[PDB]
Amino acid sequence: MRKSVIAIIIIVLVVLYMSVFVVKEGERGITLRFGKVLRDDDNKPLVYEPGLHFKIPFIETVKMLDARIQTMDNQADRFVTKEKKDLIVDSYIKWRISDFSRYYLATGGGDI
Amino acid sequence: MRKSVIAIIIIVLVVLYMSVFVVKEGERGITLRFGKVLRDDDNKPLVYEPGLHFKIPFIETVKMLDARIQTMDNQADRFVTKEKKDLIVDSYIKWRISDFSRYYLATGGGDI
Amino acid sequence: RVVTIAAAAIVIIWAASGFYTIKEAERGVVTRFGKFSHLVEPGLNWKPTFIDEVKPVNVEAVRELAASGVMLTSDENVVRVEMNVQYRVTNPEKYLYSVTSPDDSLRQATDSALRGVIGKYTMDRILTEGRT
Amino acid sequence: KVDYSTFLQEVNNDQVREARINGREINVTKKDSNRYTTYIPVQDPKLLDNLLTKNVKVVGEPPEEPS
Amino acid sequence: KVDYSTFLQEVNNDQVREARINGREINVTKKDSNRYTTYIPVQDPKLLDNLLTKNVKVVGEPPEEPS
Amino acid sequence: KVDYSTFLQEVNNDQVREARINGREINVTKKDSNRYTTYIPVQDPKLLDNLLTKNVKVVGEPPEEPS
Amino acid sequence: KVDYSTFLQEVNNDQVREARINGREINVTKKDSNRYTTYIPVQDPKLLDNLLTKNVKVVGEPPEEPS
Amino acid sequence: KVDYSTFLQEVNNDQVREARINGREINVTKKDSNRYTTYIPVQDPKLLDNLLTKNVKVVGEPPEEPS
Amino acid sequence: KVDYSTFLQEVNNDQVREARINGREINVTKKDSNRYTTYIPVQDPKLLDNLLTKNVKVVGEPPEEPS
Repeated sequence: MRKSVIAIIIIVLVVLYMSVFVVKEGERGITLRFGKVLRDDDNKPLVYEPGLHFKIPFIETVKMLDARIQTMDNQADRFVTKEKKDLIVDSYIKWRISDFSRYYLATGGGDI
Repeated sequence: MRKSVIAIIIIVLVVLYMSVFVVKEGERGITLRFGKVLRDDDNKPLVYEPGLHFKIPFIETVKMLDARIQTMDNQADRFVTKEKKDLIVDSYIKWRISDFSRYYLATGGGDI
Repeated sequence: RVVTIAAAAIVIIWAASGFYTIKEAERGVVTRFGKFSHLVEPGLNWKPTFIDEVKPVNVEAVRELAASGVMLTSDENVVRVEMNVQYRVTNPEKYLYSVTSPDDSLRQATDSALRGVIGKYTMDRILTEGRT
Repeated sequence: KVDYSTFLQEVNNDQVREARINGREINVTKKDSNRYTTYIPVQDPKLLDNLLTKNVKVVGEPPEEPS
Repeated sequence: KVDYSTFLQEVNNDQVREARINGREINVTKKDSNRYTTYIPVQDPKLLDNLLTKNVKVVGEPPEEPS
Repeated sequence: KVDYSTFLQEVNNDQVREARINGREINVTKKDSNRYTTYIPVQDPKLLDNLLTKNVKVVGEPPEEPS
Repeated sequence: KVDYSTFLQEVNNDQVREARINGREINVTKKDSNRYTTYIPVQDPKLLDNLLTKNVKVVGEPPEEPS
Repeated sequence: KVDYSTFLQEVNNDQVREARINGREINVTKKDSNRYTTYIPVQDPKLLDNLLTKNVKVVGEPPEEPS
Repeated sequence: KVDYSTFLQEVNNDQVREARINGREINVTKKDSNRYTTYIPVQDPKLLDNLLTKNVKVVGEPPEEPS
């Protein structure tokens, strides 16, 4: 009764480690099924808060979407004014992900 | 009863030398705890005068702040007058530390 | 008795690494695995190793940010203007989780601000009078 | 660890106040107290030239002799 | 393997996004997400001059050391 | 197998089909399929530039690390 | 220890008289009899030109072969 | 054995037909059917240029495998 | 023993007759039947060219192969 008892201890610990996954403070994770995503509340994709969550190992996949404001800078480019005066303008935009689910779906594959 | 008595005597002398720390005449010392500073009189940081003081060895840290008037000289630089006349002026300024506590805080690390 | 010895060995390392000292010019930010936990004040604090982590943020040092560029004035003239901006930081809950790269992002805002302001005044004013 | 290219652009933007070089690594502490790290791709003939022209601070370190 | 010469011609066309240099091996990923590798035949001084003028991204690699 | 200077003059007239260089020994591939080997006496800074002047095809090789 | 950048500006300010080069260390002597040290970050070809062009005295040292 | 300075005085007059190149040693074989040897003390960038500009035939040899 | 800066001043006045180069140590014999030793801190490319312009006799030595 030594091999049987020792065997179960080793398999359970490694299985649990794969299942546990944490969500950082400035990050949000969306658990995903085989091809679909997990829903709740009348087909409302669920986003994870910054806490511990459990996923069936090797069946569920998590996509981590940052929630901090992202900065996008634009290089020099030519624009035509009302008097045909060509201008060279450098500008940047600041945006934040509002709907983590929608962004991941619209921008398929969570690509910046 | 020779090793025990002789052992205690020698260690006491070295401990006292480490504990004692003096403040020079043209210097001022503010004793500091691990991360904080020592307070008294309704949280008023205490600065030490030029006399003998005792500090728990290896627990308190002391910052020596000079009290002498400091001289700062300005090299040649270009300034614009009211008639756009560029001038070259060589000037020096003399200042003294008024609040040793504030200077240590403002100029983090007591750097002139 | 051998099992008792093993337990003692693991706990000291947890406490040893757990103990940490934070500088006076820094303010540790203890954070749970995913969640933030609390802001620790200067001195020596303890954090359970492998459970929570501390992030020291320089809340006292005064940094500087010089913003320059060849801006356009209000009289269709060009002026090479340079400025120096001394600043500090505040509670890291905002500074760390408000905008990505707050220092650099602010610099771009400064360039936009500096360009706009210079645009309003004329070259001659900006050189002597506008300075203040 | 940051990229060498952006570091050059950053260097070209007058955004560094202190620079230290050890071996092939680049440990930097800029004016705004920020830090990063980068490694030189290969030996460059004129990199040092542009650096001193813009009045950038640079510091070298001695070699570590083994015991 | 992609010949060293073709990389130069492709650099002139501005069809590469970034590249990683290590030793004399040039691993590179282009604008069309195509990964290929060439080898530097000999030292080329103006290469870095040309690359920077072309605005192509270049990143160095830490000094390899066998632990 | 052939003089180093000869290689240069025949290159000046575009008599090399392709130029693949390894170490300090290079074999040539003439337009008429002839084959021979040349030697490099000393490092030449403009040799690579000279080949690129007449659109000569250059090719690199991997490093031969001892097994 | 002195910084390379601050050393170079002081060199151009005509405030150095002697320099002993032994490896990467330099014993710098100002005109007021003071002493300090400095280390060059990387290979600077124009260093010799700059020093000699400002009437400075350089010195070389033999290698310390182990006895 | 001929001094390096004197070696330049003869090549600058185009009186040498072929010279051996290996390492820094040079075995000269000039136009009078005489042969001798000379050594190059340092690295000089205008050696090959002087040869090619003067249009003198010069070939080197491959290295020797260690014992 | 003389400084390297001083040695250059001597050559510029057409006063050095023969010179020897062994690594980074140099032996000199001026026209006054005198001898001394100098050392080159860093490699200089115009040194050899400048030397030849003044017609300074340069000599080389064979390498010391350990038996």
